[PDB]
Amino acid sequence: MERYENLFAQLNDRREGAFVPFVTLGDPGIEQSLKIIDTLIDAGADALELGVPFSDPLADGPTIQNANLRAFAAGVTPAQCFEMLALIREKHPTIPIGLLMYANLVFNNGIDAFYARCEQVGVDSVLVADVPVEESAPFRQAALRHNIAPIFICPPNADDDLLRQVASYGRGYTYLLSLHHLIEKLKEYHAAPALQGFGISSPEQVSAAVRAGAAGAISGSAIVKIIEKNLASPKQMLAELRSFVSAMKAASRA
Amino acid sequence: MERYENLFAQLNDRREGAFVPFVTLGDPGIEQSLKIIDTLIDAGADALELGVPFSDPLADGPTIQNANLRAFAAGVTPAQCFEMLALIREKHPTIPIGLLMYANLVFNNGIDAFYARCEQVGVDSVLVADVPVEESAPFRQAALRHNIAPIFICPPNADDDLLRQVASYGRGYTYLLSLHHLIEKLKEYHAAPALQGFGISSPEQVSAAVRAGAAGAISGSAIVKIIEKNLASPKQMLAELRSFVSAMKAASRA
Amino acid sequence: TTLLNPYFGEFGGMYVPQILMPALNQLEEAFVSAQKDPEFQAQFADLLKNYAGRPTALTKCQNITAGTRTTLYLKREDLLHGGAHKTNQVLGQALLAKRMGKSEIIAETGAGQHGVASALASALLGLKCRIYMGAKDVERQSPNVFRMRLMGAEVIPVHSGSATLKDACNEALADWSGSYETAHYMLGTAAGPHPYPTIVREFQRMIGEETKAQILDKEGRLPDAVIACVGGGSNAIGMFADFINDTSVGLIGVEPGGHGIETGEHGAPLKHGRVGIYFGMKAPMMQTADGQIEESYSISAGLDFPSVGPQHAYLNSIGRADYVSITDDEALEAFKTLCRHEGIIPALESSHALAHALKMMREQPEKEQLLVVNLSGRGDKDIFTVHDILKARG
Amino acid sequence: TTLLNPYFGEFGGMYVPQILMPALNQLEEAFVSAQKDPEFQAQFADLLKNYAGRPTALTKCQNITAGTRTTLYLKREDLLHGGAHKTNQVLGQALLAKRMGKSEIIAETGAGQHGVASALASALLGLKCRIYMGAKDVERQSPNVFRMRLMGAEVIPVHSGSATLKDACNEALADWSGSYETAHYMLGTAAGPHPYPTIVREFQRMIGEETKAQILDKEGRLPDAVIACVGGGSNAIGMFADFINDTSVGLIGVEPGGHGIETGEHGAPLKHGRVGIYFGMKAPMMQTADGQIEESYSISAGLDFPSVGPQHAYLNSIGRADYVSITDDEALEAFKTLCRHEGIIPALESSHALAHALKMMREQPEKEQLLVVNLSGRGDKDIFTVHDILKARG
Ligand SMILES: O=P(O)(O)OC[C@@H](O)[C@@H](O)c1c[nH]c2ccccc12
Ligand SMILES: O=P(O)(O)OC[C@@H](O)[C@@H](O)c1c[nH]c2ccccc12
Ligand SMILES: *Cc1c(COP(=O)(O)O)cnc(C)c1O
Ligand SMILES: *Cc1c(COP(=O)(O)O)cnc(C)c1O
Repeated sequence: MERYENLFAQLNDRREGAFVPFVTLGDPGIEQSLKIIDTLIDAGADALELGVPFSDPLADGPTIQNANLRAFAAGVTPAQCFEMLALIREKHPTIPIGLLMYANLVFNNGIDAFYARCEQVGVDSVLVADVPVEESAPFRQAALRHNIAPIFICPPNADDDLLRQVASYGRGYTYLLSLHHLIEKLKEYHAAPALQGFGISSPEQVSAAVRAGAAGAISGSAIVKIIEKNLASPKQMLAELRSFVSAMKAASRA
Repeated sequence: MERYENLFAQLNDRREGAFVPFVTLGDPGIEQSLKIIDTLIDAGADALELGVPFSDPLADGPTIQNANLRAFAAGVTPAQCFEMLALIREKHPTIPIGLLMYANLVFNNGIDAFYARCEQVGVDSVLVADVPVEESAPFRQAALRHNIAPIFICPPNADDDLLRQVASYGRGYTYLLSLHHLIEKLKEYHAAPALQGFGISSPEQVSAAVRAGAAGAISGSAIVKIIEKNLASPKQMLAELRSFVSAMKAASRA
Repeated sequence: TTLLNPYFGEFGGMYVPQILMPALNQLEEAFVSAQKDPEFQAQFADLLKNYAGRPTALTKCQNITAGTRTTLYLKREDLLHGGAHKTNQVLGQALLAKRMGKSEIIAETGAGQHGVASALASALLGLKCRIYMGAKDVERQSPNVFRMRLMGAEVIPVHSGSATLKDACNEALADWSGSYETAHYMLGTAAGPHPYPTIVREFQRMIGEETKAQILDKEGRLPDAVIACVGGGSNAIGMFADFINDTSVGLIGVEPGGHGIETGEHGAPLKHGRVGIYFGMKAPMMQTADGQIEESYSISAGLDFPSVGPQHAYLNSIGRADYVSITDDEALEAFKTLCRHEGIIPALESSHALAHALKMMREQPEKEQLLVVNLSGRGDKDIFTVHDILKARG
Repeated sequence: TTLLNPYFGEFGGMYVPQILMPALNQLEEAFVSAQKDPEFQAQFADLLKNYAGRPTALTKCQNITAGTRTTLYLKREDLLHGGAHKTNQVLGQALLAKRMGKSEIIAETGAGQHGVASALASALLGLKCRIYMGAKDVERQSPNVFRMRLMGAEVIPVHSGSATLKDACNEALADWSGSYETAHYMLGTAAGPHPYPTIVREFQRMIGEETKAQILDKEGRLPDAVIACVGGGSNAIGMFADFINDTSVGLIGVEPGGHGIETGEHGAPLKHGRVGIYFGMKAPMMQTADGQIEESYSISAGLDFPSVGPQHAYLNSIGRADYVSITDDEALEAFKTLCRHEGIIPALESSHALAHALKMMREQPEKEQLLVVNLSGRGDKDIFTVHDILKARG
């Protein structure tokens, strides 16, 4: 939680929004995924959102579904992902790292033990994609015991009760699914800072999100497509990723 | 009817039984069927039993079923059969000729007109295989109007009422399906002379039939097998038929 | 001498070789005895209800008649065990075989549907069933051959003659002529020699009896017409029998018109053939000019038969029932229509009956009429046939 | 907040992304409203009876139990329209969709059986049905694909991800997350997130209600045990529900043991898997040691599912129901046994339930016991599968 508080305080001192890419750990192989992640950071990512490949990821869109399949073809497992996460934190001490998880990989060997391993490797937040606020009690409790922010999605079909729960229970950032009314109510309820996500693939959508009052934006399919289109030229993949991330990040600056 | 009365009177003066082969008209072609028939007669047939190929001959055994199929492959029709029958009668004035028919070929253009055509070509009797005595009224009436003997089958499951009807209605000969009790009752009821048929394929069965009190025996599958086995050597077919018919006929003599 | 009249007007009779007359008389006497036996009646009712699933529904199809003044119900024989009406009468005939002290059933089948029906009743009632089948039909009806053998029947491939259905029949009757003391010949339609047309009607007449009670319950009156497909005539006589004396109720029988009556490639002897004698009966049949039985044709194998039961020929002659024909393409359209609008996949045989009700409705959409179609069977068995035709036309 | 409890003990819940919660709550409220509405109840009863053919028979099978003290009845869901119990609840869910003002149905299918069920109900009730199907399943289930399209459903081949069932599901739920105002997601078993396990049970519970009335009529007492196969759990919960409070009645659920539990190639998570969270629910599932969902296996595609409904897991936990497994070869033997001795061709899914009743009888042939097996479907669809296995073994 501390890393997100530190980053949003610093960005607000600079009147800047955050730019947060999403990638699947291990896509398209462990080594290339570590180089992709260091490029995203070197190009200006403020924080990272990282998926652990799961066999039945019913909320992933097709671009992401194909990222999971490449990672599984390279033999990536959750254990390997945690090893990658430890090395990423060992290289970058302050960037907030959040995971995007499916409930079975968290529940599998004990919900408390999953959040203990996240704390041990240096993860700062976890979003469990198939746990709604109604079922989140054991996940959010374990997260807070291990100083991990529990992230909640605030959908476009949210009602007032949902807004209040998301404000009260979430920490780190509020995942705002692509918004002025939702944004204003979240701030009224003192929710964690909002990051707009879904469909963010150009500079003008980053600036629009910050102008709407969000603290930043998340982009995943646009980033994953660059991987998918350059599998045969890893050098070109990294150069294209650097170009895309520095343009998106420049859109967030005052 | 006259030809059968004349033949059974003559055979009884000689204390002889009749030997009657069956063949399908047109098997295996018209010309070869005419030569087969003249060989059967030259070898000692007393009378003939001749089938007209029909498409659905539900009482024919497999040997006969295959004789129909050869005749149909040679394009034989009922009209062609009647042409053959006229020429057979034109060559042999006294031998009794009986047909073995299925009811549709008799009913087809008028039951009376069928028995008129039989009379015109010189046929002496007709056995309609799928007409039991219970349905025979129109067939037997038309037959008697055209001086044709109506032939009835006396089966092994006959009862006393059946015997009396067969005795009363039949003329020419009684077809006895392979028998002392049936034979004695038929004579008691003044039935037409009995010819045993079904399975007769050797000399000793001809003599046994005559010893049992029958006036003779009919043989069809044994004759038709000789045709079927010699299709590729028509000369040999006729020589084998002559040998078989003269042995069967010799068994009937006193 | 018989107990019952073997003829319907000019049609019917017992045109078999003399050696089969005792088997027919034995059967007729067993049937007349059974029909007066409350226990036989209770046993048959029990199997019909608790084994085969009677009564069958009577389904109103509102989607298909929308925008017209036709109300259409379908008698659901497609929901009977085995998927067709054939099951009703093979249970009845199996019980008659047992009443005569017989433990064996003889049957012949071309398409394989009557074979399956005979094998399932024989499995249920402890009867040894042997089913004669032309080697050519064996080759082409693998699925049905396998169902029969799964149910314990002996499927005997016939190679004699032309190795087709008429040859399976000859062999089946030859066997029956030697074994009728211990074996019963289970004929699969309302045709052949007496007493079969009568027995098959009486053991299918619950289709029309139920339909009468069900339509009176739901509409408070009888149908303007009841409509059924006609191969040999068993499902149609089953639907019509109980309405014969209700003179306001039309009785419409539908024969297959195949590629079109004018082509000669059809199965419609009642209206387009000529009386003849074959298969033990005097009836309309498809024949050559010199009396040979012609080959029939229909897209539906179950209706591909060159003759018709004698009671149908009689009812037509006197004007009590009317007979029409439906072509392959009209049957295929009715099949698609029912699948799309009611979620019911009908047998292609039954689709001929449905096609004629659809024509009655569409030709005169403002005539008020209450029609019942006998949906004689389900059409899962016809999906490849339909699929390959439609694929071929693109 | 829900109206009904979403859990059965520890099992069940609503483990979906937040954006699908309003659709689930809407559905639950519609269902609770419907269950108190006499008109909804009358409409559902009407379709069940006059369209689908309920009640189904309860058939005593004396031939199969001869020489033993077991009396065995089969609940005949194989005679329901479509040939399986699946029809009952898809009619109920189609009516719920219409009550919510929806004119579209969304479904996903692997084997194609739930797809056909959803397409037939949608055809009958005027609903536009789109069925997502992994391109690999499309390729292998041609017959079922063709039935669905004949009935007007749009079959959408899914190539994304691995082009299998889990990918059809993801796409189906993604669609549903955007279109739930006008479309209803028709789940095909008693699993997934609340309120589906509850709704599917209540819309299949006429199987056990009828069975109770029918067995009391015929034997004057309740069964010693009712036995049913268990894929996701809808036909078994349908049979068991009405007997839950009759504590003398055993409830036996049969999962597929495939090539043998010890091989790992089976579909028996309730007894041999481990609790996890997937498909919107907390339930027993087949998983790797690091939590990936494992692949299931059964000779029967309908039972090839790696999890089980939460009410089953609950009933097992408390000891009210008992769960066993039956291998491919035991299911194949029960399939052959029923065909030969009763003339009924059972679905291979249902053959697992029958195989376990046959083992209860044969292991202890002098124990007096009254057993009911739910014959969930007919097996005409399985004849090629059975044929090619047996041909392969010679
Ligand atoms: O790909 P997009 O449209 O840029 O949105 C990011 C989204 O994919 C990433 O945040 C994500 C991956 N899987 C998820 C599951 C649920 C919610 C969000 C996600
Ligand atoms: O062939 P066999 O067993 O020798 O019996 C003569 C019989 O075939 C011939 O008389 C016949 C041919 N077709 C028939 C039909 C019915 C009665 C008799 C027949
Ligand atoms: C066999 C069959 C028929 C044809 O026979 P009928 O004796 O004329 O009824 C019709 N419909 C179905 C579904 C059949 O199986
Ligand atoms: C689909 C099916 C099943 C399995 O599903 P449940 O939800 O467990 O009932 C079982 N039997 C038949 C015949 C089926 O079609």
